Amino acid sequence: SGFRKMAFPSGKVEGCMVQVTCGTTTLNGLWLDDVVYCPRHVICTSEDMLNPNYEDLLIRKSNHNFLVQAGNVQLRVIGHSMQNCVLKLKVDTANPKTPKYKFVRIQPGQTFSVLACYNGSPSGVYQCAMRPNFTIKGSFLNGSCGSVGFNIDYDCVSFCYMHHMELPTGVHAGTDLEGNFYGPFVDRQTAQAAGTDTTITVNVLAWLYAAVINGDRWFLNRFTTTLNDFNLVAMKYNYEPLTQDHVDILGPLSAQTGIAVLDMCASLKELLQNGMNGRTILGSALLEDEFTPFDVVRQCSGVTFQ
Amino acid sequence: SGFRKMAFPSGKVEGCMVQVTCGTTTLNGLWLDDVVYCPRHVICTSEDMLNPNYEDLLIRKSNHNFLVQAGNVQLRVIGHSMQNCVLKLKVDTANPKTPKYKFVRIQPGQTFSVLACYNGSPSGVYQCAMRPNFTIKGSFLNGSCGSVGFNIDYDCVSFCYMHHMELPTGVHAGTDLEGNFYGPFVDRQTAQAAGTDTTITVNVLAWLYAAVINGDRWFLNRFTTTLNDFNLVAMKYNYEPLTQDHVDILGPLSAQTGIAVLDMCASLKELLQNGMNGRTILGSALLEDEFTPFDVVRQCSGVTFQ
Ligand SMILES: *[C@@](O)(c1nc2ccccc2s1)[C@H](C[C@@H]1CCCNC1=O)NC(=O)[C@@H]1Cc2ccccc2CN1C(=O)[C@@H](NC(=O)C(F)(F)F)C(C)(C)C
Ligand SMILES: *[C@@](O)(c1nc2ccccc2s1)[C@H](C[C@@H]1CCCNC1=O)NC(=O)[C@@H]1Cc2ccccc2CN1C(=O)[C@@H](NC(=O)C(F)(F)F)C(C)(C)C
Ligand code: NA
Ligand code: NA
Repeated sequence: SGFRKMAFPSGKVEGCMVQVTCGTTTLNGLWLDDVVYCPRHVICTSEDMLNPNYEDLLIRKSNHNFLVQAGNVQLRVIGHSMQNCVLKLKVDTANPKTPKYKFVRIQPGQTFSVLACYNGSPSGVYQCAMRPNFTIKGSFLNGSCGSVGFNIDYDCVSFCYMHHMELPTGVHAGTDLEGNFYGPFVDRQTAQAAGTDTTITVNVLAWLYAAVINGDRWFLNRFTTTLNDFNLVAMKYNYEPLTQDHVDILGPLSAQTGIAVLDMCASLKELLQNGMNGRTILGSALLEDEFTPFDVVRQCSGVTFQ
Repeated sequence: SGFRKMAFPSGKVEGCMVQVTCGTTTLNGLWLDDVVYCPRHVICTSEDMLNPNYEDLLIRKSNHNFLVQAGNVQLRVIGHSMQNCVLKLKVDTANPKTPKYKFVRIQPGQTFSVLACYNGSPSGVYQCAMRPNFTIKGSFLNGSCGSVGFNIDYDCVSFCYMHHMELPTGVHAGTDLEGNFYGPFVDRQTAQAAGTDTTITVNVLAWLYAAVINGDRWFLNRFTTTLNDFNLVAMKYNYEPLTQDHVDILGPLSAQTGIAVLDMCASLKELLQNGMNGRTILGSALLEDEFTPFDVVRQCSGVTFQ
């Protein structure tokens, strides 16, 4: 029993973190085989953040201008190139701790773990969702750039996020590991703002199923609803539409609890219209939307990773 | 900016997890140097859980009756002994991944990370507090016994918890790594219940400081209070007394924000008496008490570990 915001074990990623220094800027890089990946604005200086000419800044750098340290060992840079908003620094040593890995571009609504790092050293790990507005609600300080997000499946680390920017509402923006930003954001000091966010309905339903699995059932009512009638209510409360694909993805949780998805939707409708009236669900007084159906299954069935 | 329930990087502990099988029971063990630590009820059978005679059960086991596997490699057991509620299995191979480590008995109110494991394989990591009633609000399924809790300081892993039991309210009980239970609990199938819990006041204050650091300030009022008058209110709402030691431990956060502890206490008093009136603090509609002052400092200052 119990339900926690649980992150993936971080050890496979810890062995890949390095620090990259160029001039006065230091941030984190990801060392896989003989390549270090890091945000390209490691080459920027303070006066020139409004609209950096990255190609012009980089042509004045040579391999020796990049100082890469894995723990206390310097890694010699023997080549460099820019791909979208990342630098690829080729180094003279392949990381002996390189896990089996993939680069993935995740979809809004999916979750991942973040290994927050400073000066190439891990600080902590936590779980995040890719929000519908392509931001993440992270915990990042100065120096955290280049920290990565990831999922683990069996033995394979799927890297999905590299940290670049903090936006005005205290939320965060970054790229996939090919250096393409999630969302409309850019690596310049400009006016950029998160679009209006929405609530991830399929995840709220997954979490209500987690609550039932854990014995927290007070919110189940005797009614049902159609998908269309449910979505008219979801729309009013700034929830995203629920699709038939979402209903089918919730099938395993529906089968485990014996509660049809549309019956759970009827219970969620009443929570949206009436509130919780001072009660909690899984210890929260709000509806939680950063657990996917797969997250709930993993945590309520004990999925491990080699 | 941002504030998340952040766990320690788990890699140093991952390398220590093994599975222990005795008869039909399988659980997790902790492999440090040439010793594997695990809960002693790995030697129990289903019919004999009401009141096991552990000494009598163990005298009928030999080294070969314990099957210890580190990944896919069997570790030969060459000695065994019982210490309180744990078994120490001496093995023929010292763990080459043994970190610098300590065993610590933590105090109520302090936090730690849990590496939840099944069949010796890590599943996820999350942060827990030792509750005043000596339970933890974990997320544990069948097979999780022997999973450990820990803190990391610089390079040293301080192990503080090994998982044994689930109590009726869906909360958890376990031991330090010397096998002494936290709280009055025992490893038998009996009537045991968590005592009434209380809220960890110094942690709530730490979290209110985290909120201010992050720009969430609406709850700050213009008043102050004495320590005694504050504690009369805390008592009514089932908060633990705030001590002068607690006030001093909050000193760094008070200095960083410029808000005297007793002034923050005045703001907390008003939140207890009036509620939040529909507002959130750091994204929560409840007051959070599982961040210590040190946790807040770590997360809002970027402490890393080698
Ligand atoms: C990350 O650690 C980096 N810092 C630097 C410093 C100098 C050069 C390159 C880099 S990367 C840091 C992480 C931030 C820091 C604030 C606290 N929380 C975080 O997540 N990124 C950072 O400061 C980026 C880097 C960058 C790159 C190119 C142009 C401008 C900037 C500034 N920047 C921002 O995040 C800024 N936000 C925006 O401009 C906005 F997204 F449009 F809002 C800001 C510094 C937070 C205002
Ligand atoms: C842990 O994984 C173990 N399972 C077994 C099974 C056979 C032998 C030894 C062990 S250790 C398991 C973790 C639990 C399981 C339920 C779901 N969540 C968890 O955290 N521990 C476990 O089942 C313990 C082990 C034990 C040891 C000696 C006597 C009796 C038991 C049963 N037990 C309990 O946790 C039980 N709780 C209590 O008896 C109570 F604490 F008094 F409430 C119960 C099985 C949850 C009812
Ligand atoms: Na219903
Ligand atoms: Na005040």
